[PDB]
Amino acid sequence: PGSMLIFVKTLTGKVIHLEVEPSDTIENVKAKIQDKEGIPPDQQRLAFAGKSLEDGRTLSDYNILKDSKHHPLLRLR
Amino acid sequence: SFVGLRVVAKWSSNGYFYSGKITRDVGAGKYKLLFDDGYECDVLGKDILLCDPIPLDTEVTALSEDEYFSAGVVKGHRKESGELYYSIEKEGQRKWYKRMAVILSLEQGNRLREQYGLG
Repeated sequence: PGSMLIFVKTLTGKVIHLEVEPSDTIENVKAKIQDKEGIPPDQQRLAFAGKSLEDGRTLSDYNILKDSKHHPLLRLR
Repeated sequence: SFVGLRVVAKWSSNGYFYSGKITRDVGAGKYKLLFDDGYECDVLGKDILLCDPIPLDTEVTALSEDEYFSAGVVKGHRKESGELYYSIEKEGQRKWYKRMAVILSLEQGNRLREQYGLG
């Protein structure tokens, strides 16, 4: 696949990394955060560079993913 | 004698290395680490690099203002009343990054293990 590396900063400050595809939905990303960090999706509000990422869009919908050399840091809030 | 030392360490087998401090030798080959990001956990000593600061010309991964991590090279450091900043060059351009904005990929950290690995 064409998977890509992103980072996520939790509320505690802990940074994790995930492999995602440009076609993953925000809900799918929250499900991956859940799988890795146990944070229920009902607790999870994601943003990139201060813009809310909403359920039912993909990462590509937000123009977040670039090339494989630049890894966006999402933040939970 | 490793307790209180600044390190860069990873907490998963394929993960990145993050800055932190050793707070205790806990045995079973592990050390309790308080990461600058706040996470604390017991990490394997093999996954700890005893280098502080990260040396000149090290290839690192740094968080730019645009909220993307990408590779760069350390070109200098400044300690401004407690805080360490790194000067990191990317495609010819130098910017200053806080210590906690500078991390190492698996390969980048692996490059430093023979010189700075704990053990």
